[PDB]
Amino acid sequence: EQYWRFKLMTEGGCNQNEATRLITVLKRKESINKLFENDNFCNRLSSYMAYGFGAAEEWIKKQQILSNIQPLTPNIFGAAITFGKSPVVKLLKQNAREICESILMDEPNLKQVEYIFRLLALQVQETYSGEQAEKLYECIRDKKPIPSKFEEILLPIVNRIKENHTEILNESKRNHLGVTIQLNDPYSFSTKNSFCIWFSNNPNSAMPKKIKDILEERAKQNAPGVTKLVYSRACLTKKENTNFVQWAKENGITLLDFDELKCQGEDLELWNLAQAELKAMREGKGGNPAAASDLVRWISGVIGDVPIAYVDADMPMLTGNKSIKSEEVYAGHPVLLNMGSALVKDGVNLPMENVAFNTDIINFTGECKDRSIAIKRIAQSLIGNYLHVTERISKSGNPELKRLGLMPGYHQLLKDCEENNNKLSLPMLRKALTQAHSNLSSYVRFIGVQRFAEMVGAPEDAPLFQEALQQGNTIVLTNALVAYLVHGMDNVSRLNSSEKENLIKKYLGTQLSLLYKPLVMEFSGPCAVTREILPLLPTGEPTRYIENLKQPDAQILRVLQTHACVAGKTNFTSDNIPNWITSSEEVERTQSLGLSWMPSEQARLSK
Ligand SMILES: O=c1ccn([C@@H]2O[C@H](COP(=O)(O)OP(=O)(O)O[C@H]3O[C@H](CO)[C@@H](O)[C@H](O)[C@H]3O)[C@@H](O)[C@H]2O)c(=O)[nH]1
Repeated sequence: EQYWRFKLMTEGGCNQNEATRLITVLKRKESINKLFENDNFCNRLSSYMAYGFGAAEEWIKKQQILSNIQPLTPNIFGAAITFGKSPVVKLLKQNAREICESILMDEPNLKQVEYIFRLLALQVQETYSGEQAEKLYECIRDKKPIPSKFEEILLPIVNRIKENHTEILNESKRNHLGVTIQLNDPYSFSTKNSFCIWFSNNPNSAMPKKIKDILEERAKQNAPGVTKLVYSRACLTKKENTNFVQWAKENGITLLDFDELKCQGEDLELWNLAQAELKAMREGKGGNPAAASDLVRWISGVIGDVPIAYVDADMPMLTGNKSIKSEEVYAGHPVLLNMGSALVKDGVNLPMENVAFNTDIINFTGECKDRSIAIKRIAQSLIGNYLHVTERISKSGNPELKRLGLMPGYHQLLKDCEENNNKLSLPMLRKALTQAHSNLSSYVRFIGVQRFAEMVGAPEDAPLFQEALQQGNTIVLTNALVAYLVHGMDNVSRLNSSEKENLIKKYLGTQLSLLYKPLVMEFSGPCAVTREILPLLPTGEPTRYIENLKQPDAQILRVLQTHACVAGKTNFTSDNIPNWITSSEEVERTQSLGLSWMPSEQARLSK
């Protein structure tokens, strides 16, 4: 969402408050971003904007479907893109072309020129301030010649843009998890050693047969390499543990009962947190076995000392002719996460590159000081999130956690804890939310009636729902919600109790899932790991995919792609995140999909 406001303020006639303002109302119809990839909403939105914000917000209201817009019938940047016959527009453009030729491997293409041109324009608009900048904006919009010494203010700017795309990132820009990403790939890895984790929520069945069949194949295919499986004795019955222990012995699987591990330092903090989840899972008090696996992943005694890849228990592999024959590979970092990128079109510019991180495959090198640094860096992040639950939720950039902070049920929960001198733990939060969503009244009481009003499509009935809530008029809540579900309340007068009740159970389950997911993933999972990696990213200008850079290792995304991820370093094949530089439409794998640790699928994993 970073890039939205820029466009609005640079092409859509917004300013600060209406630029934000728009988005706060532009999303009430997620995914603003289709609109922005064409500039046709922004052209129209600027025409309306010219007659005030109300004129624009009224047009988005009465509009049938957005992105369905077709033309009708001191903004130095933006003025620079409107009408480049102006002498200075022409001079930056030529420089862009020169820049491209000294930075690329082939004949620069339109979008590649547009990218470097807008880079010049925004830089020149940042180098100018005051009246002379007002002058320049007037000069470009009255198309007269380049002022004296404009080509000397422009040289340091051009040399910076050029240097940024030709000089290899220095080691300060390649610090990943406290370890420099080195371009000579000194760290060695195994394509055969692997471990996975499985904590069963069913004491009579240690692991599903389908997953068991997968590890049998993994252990068979990975020749004499280790195929380790981490589990918990305390989650099984004696009978089932003995069954499990023999199945692994019979299939060349190295079992590791993490309950017997004696740990020090962060290892012990992760171990205790993990046992706490499992104990809460066992006691039906909000624990999650995937959260357990997220933390156990990073325990040094669990990983082991020889190079080894973590993989999700159900991960498949390219065994066959087109696998990797060599047992050893190399990369530039001790801990390799799974990575990829999605390309977002940006009209006449180059598409933005959005990197994705995942922990479904983590390739570890052998024991060494560096791998220990990067591991400790992750374990500390995850342990911190568990120690400061409310603080992380409060600061979270996740949409569902922001809304959780505004919920009155959440505030009540906190009040209980602080008044009861208890700290809000993750399992407690998860448990509370689950109970809250077990019925519509508790649900509506937890989220504000305001919240319930906007979601159900009638913000003005918020006071009404409050009264129906206060006096047990739970009929209006049912119909208000069902009415928003099945379009209109004429149709809800054709449902009886049974069919209406089943509709509200589905809805409530879906709402609970939206919060649950991030209450595992943002604390111990891949989103929590992602948050620890983001500082390594620029934060200034977006990352565009440059295709023929003479020195590709000047862009941080190309350094990760080549030197610090598992791509091309394992036989395991994951589709949980896109491959590198995957097209936006190609990421439509998402259309053809509840995971095994979400409350529904975990409900059934035992029952
Ligand atoms: O009953 C269970 C269910 C899950 N798991 C663990 O959770 C992992 C992921 O299960 P999966 O069903 O594949 O869910 P995903 O959504 O694919 O999981 C993502 O989200 C999880 C929680 O953040 C992470 O731990 C995973 O690595 C990440 O791939 C498994 O491999 C196990 O290690 C258990 O241990 N017991």
